[PDB]
Amino acid sequence: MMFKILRKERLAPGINLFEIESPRIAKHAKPGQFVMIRLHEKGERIPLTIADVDISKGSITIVAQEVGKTTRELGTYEAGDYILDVLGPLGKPSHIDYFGTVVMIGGGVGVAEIYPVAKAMKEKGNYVISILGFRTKDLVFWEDKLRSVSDEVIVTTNDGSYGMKGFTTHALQKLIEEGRKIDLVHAVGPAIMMKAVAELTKPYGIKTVASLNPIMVDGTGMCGACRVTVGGEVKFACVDGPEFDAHLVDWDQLMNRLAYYRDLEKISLEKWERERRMV
Amino acid sequence: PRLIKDRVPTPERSVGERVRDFGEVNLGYSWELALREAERCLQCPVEYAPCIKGCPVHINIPGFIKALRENRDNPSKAVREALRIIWRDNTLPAITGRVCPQEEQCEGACVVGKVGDPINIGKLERFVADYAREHGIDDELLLEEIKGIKRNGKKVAIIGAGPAGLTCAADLAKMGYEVTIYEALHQPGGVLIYGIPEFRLPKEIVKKELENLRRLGVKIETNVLVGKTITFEELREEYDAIFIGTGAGTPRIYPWPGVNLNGIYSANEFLTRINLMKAYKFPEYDTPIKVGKRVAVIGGGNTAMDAARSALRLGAEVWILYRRTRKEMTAREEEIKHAEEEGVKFMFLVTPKRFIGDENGNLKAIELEKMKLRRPIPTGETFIMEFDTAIIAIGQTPNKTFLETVPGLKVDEWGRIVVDENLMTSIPGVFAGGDAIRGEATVILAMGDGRKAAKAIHQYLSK
Ligand SMILES: Cc1cc2nc3c(=O)[nH]c(=O)nc-3n(C[C@H](O)[C@H](O)[C@H](O)COP(=O)(O)OP(=O)(O)OC[C@H]3O[C@@H](n4cnc5c(N)ncnc54)[C@H](O)[C@@H]3O)c2cc1C
Ligand SMILES: Cc1cc2nc3c(=O)[nH]c(=O)nc-3n(C[C@H](O)[C@H](O)[C@H](O)COP(=O)(O)OP(=O)(O)OC[C@H]3O[C@@H](n4cnc5c(N)ncnc54)[C@H](O)[C@@H]3O)c2cc1C
Ligand code: SF4
Ligand code: SF4
Ligand code: FES
Ligand SMILES: [Mg+2]
Repeated sequence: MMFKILRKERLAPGINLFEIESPRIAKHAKPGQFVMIRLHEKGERIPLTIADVDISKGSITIVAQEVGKTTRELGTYEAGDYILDVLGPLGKPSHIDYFGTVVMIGGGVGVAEIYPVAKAMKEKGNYVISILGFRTKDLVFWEDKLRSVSDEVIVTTNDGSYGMKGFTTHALQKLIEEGRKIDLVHAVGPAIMMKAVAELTKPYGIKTVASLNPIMVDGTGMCGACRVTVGGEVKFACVDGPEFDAHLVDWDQLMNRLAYYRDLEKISLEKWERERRMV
Repeated sequence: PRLIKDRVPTPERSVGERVRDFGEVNLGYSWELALREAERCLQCPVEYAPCIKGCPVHINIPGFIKALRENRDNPSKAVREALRIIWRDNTLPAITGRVCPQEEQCEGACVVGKVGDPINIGKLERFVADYAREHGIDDELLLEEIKGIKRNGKKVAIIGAGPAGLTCAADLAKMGYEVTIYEALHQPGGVLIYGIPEFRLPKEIVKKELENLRRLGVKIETNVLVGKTITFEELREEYDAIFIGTGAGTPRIYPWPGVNLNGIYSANEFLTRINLMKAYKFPEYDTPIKVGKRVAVIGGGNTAMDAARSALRLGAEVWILYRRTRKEMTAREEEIKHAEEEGVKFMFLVTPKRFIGDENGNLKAIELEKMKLRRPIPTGETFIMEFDTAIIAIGQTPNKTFLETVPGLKVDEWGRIVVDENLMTSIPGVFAGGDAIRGEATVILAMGDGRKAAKAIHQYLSK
């Protein structure tokens, strides 16, 4: 009928973890895959990554950052509330082989998204360096969790309030300039961050994979809402990805397409806030 | 015989009213009008009536019409007997009477259409089903069927909840099977729910079929993408047979330069946002949709007409840009006329060369190639036409992602599942039908395939 919320955890301001009862998805989910959710009958469908699974509990875990109407409304949900629709696991699993040294880069909520991939890379015998990017100290989360599946962790804050000062890319550029051996870079975060990572590694010829985050509706290949240009060819991220070779992605097109509904997104958020002012 | 050559018209809402909403345009017959139209039928013998041969499932059209005429003074009995006859061959008459391209089927074959207007068979079938639904007469006939069910203890899985899968499931349930339908989207109905808009197929008609399936004891599991959520091998282990009704739900997108500019939608995305997500009610509903002042719809089938008329209801000036001639359009003639009435503009013998953007990556114009007539070929002449939005509606095809994951399943080069004379696939015990075996086709063919596959499954499991 619907999907029970087993547990909710506030990981940082605006970053909410939900453990959801879904034995089918837990049984089949692999690192890198995602779900579409819809909260209620008037809601929209949105994609969220499967950040963890617990087969013994028949559960999956998603971590949703509050960025607009649907994720703000989701952030109010409690354990024992229900998510009306959860479709998964979607997308192609991350490709896990022995590469050598893998640098996993998570920006913001991308830190939750990279955890299952980092864990799978480590289990395959890779040397794993995880770069975690946050805006400021109070947004830092899952440092210990990522350390548990990494050989090295580098935490960055834009303002230097915790860890290394600067962007994810500053930490990565430091590793490159030190001459560290790097066989693969995986980036998950805001499109602006993934573009910046791709542009930094391209001159060095370092293989770089990004998990793309375009607009999605059905998430099953029916519509092309999620389309991207990769190596000059149109691909649908929900079925052909969402991971692609970052050096072949048209980043400016992806960012253009992600901005298209900005005015309507604002109208919807403003309506929700306006209608809950009285108390 | 003497022929009454003019059809009894069905009332329709005014253009000015109906372009302000997504409500049904054609209001259908009343009892008095339906009986008058039925009286025009010449009652050709069933063994040769050309309308019957033109109906893809060969409904006894003169028979159900006669049931109306013989009960002029008892509309409830008339409709009950007519619907009983129709249901011998068709599970979905409220839908097919609305959406069949009858001019290519029953009505195009009707004798009266050679000298005048053919019998309005679709609207009579629709009337029978609608009147029955409004008065509980269909429920009476369904309960009569349910009384006759003898459970047989065997389980069948249906993949996909479009007309093929819904129809197969109902027939299998009537035969005593325990049926589960698995559906990837959050609501069943397939194209009936996300593709065809409410202004010609009201959602209550589809919801009625889901209520019937509930009463028949069919289980429906939404949010199950077979191949991902549950594997095909897991279904084969759990079920005695499987029917694949997964449709042709991938958009055909030609590699035009600029096709990823903002404001360009596939028809599937545009229509799913409108119909399934109710984006025309934004922000009451949360899914947005954006149309500019001028919309181009590329194509000439029902999908194109539905996208164009939806965009017009969102306030745009709308153009159909079609690569062939008017006579070659494949949309239902009735809906092409409705689109003309509602103000859709039409341009023929044109096809896009490229889409042109502005600095922000938004669509600004389309460079069009002129065509001449046998396939159309470009004349070499091109011109640029300004547009804010474009909707691509040049056809759909099956999802090869799903199909390649099904172990042992033979599929042709167009993505159609290969089946034998019993609709059985290359995997024994796995059957398929509808758009999954035909490519894009019709609702009535998907319904017919679901019934044929249910009979084949019964034969296979009974032997
Ligand atoms: C494959 C995939 C996996 C994702 N995983 C996660 C995750 O694990 N955690 C997380 O916090 N976020 C994730 N996202 C992003 C998430 O989908 C969006 O942040 C969310 O849809 C925002 O919706 P909203 O209504 O809260 O805000 P809105 O105002 O609707 O949107 C705000 C921003 O989100 C983007 N967005 C809007 N609508 C959509 C849509 N339908 N699909 C995708 N992006 C959209 C826009 O670019 C916009 O800048 C993922 C996106 C994709 C494509
Ligand atoms: C816009 C549009 C307008 C149309 N108008 C008309 C008309 O006026 N008249 C007419 O006769 N025909 C029309 N058609 C064609 C008609 O709708 C189809 O021929 C008919 O719907 C086919 O039904 P089906 O069940 O075989 O396929 P579908 O209805 O596509 O059934 C597939 C369904 O199963 C589900 N599914 C698919 N794959 C999977 C999977 N791997 N796992 C789980 N679930 C899955 C999907 O949710 C989908 O809804 C139209 C089609 C379109 C797109
Ligand atoms: S089903 Fe389609 S074709 Fe057969 S009768 Fe009803 S309308 Fe005419
Ligand atoms: S053909 Fe036209 S007239 Fe002859 S039976 Fe069928 S409908 Fe009635
Ligand atoms: S979102 Fe519909 S195709 Fe990927
Ligand atoms: Mg939103």
